[PDB]
Amino acid sequence: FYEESKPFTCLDGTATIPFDQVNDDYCDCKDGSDEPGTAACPNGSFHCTNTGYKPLYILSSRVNDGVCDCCDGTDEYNSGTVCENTCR
Ligand SMILES: [Ca+2]
Ligand SMILES: [Ca+2]
Repeated sequence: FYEESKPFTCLDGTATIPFDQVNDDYCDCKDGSDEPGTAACPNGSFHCTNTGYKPLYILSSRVNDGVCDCCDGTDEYNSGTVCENTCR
């Protein structure tokens, strides 16, 4: 058996971490590139896929803040606010 855990490198080259530190809700990269799906980095961005319509990027601090930022509502996945799809 071959152990592939080839690690993640921050898009800014500042650190190399295992992929278990990617979206682990703690900021490990100065550019925020290890936490695209959480609110952990102060300078990160969350991608609103908005399937079928124009995609948007929001501040990471708006992920699970209880406010509906993406028209698809995907920024609110564990906050208690259930967002409706308003892309149309
Ligand atoms: Ca992390
Ligand atoms: Ca939000």
